[PDB]
Amino acid sequence: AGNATEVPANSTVLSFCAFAVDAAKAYKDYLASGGQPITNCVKMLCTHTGTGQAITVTPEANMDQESFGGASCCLYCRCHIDHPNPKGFCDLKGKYVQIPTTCANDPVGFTLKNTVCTVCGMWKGYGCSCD
Amino acid sequence: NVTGLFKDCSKVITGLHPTQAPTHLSVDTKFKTEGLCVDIPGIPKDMTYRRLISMMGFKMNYQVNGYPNMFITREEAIRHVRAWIGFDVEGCHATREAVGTNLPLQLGFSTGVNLVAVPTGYVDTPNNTDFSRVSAKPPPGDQFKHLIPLMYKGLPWNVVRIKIVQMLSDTLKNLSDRVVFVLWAHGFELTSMKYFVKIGPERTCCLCDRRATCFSTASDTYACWHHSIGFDYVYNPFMIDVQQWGFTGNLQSNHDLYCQVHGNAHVASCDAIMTRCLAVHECFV
Ligand SMILES: Cn1cccc1C(N)=O
Ligand SMILES: [Mg+2]
Ligand SMILES: [Zn+2]
Ligand SMILES: [Zn+2]
Ligand SMILES: [Zn+2]
Ligand SMILES: [Zn+2]
Repeated sequence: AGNATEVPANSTVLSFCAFAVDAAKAYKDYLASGGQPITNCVKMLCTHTGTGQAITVTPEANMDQESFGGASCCLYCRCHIDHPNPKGFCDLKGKYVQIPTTCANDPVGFTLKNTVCTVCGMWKGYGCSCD
Repeated sequence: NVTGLFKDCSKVITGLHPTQAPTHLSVDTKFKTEGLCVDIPGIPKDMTYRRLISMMGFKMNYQVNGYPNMFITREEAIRHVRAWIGFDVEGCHATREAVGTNLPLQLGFSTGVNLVAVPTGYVDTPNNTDFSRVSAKPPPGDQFKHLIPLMYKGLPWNVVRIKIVQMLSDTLKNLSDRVVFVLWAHGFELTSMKYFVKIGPERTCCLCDRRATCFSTASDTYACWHHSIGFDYVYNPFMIDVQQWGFTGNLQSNHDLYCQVHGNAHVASCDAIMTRCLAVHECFV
């Protein structure tokens, strides 16, 4: 009974990060030891004529980004573990995340390591216009 | 190809909205096209769902610098025979709001200890994963009719994991700087470990120079078996699966070939005693 959510390629990384005390460090260390990035993300078919904003209610990818379903780019959602903020709630689940095409091979790692500019809504170092 | 790890056990026919699905596989069929997903304005997200996610199917074969491996070789387990603790879990089945996964019910150790837990699952919601009590039924049959009373005599997992840490600490502080869980068909025991085990790089005790075997979520600190009072997690445990040593029959038939003093009382601790007993006879004779 039930419906599978995962593929065998993600078993090792997800099992490792599901048991870790510090899952974010565990995933960064997993990648540094040659591990493969988490796959089976929710990639969107979109026009690529979007605003380019980082976290949106609808896909907003521009010509230099891929849009993904937010929960699928969140290590804590992928591993079904606690979220690190005090309220234990997610900021990606329920939204779409725009990832630069250059970093689209690892959406989970990109969101773990990067920050959204609170002023212009673009990723810092990847489209954030202000200094 | 798919895995049973993180299998969605809800009875809901439809999949998830692209923003809420953890994976492409779990997105609802309506949004799927050309190997990708589409956003459909007018088909809203679900803000009330509770989806039981299965913890059956973990694979601890990671190779990461500085992180010790949980599963050890027979030769390394032999060297650490003082750290051996037989471990077995009798489970119950998810029911009513979910179907397709097993939850820990009675946890047995070769120390003779049996700990009864409240049936608890990892339930996905629109905001996070909720570690909460779930509806469960004891497995169908009469070899498990003793599990029926246990469905109402369980303890919350926050109490259960403190008790495991205390039992292991009192048993091992003068025997080893480690624990080696000795298992037979490790699958469900590894699933149950998700409930009380944390892993990471090797650390030292907060109060001494011995290696850390315990972790406390409340304080974000580590301790050896001597200073673990109040600790809730087993940190960096080791383990081995005796079934994988080429045995043909079941646990009791292989244990009974070498030992006649551990009769099968059909309880979690009995299986754990037999597992460790079998491992000793096979490894040292
Ligand atoms: C395929 N799938 C995975 C999780 C839920 C579903 C579904 N009901 O379609
Ligand atoms: Mg068993
Ligand atoms: Zn999340
Ligand atoms: Zn900015
Ligand atoms: Zn100590
Ligand atoms: Zn015996």
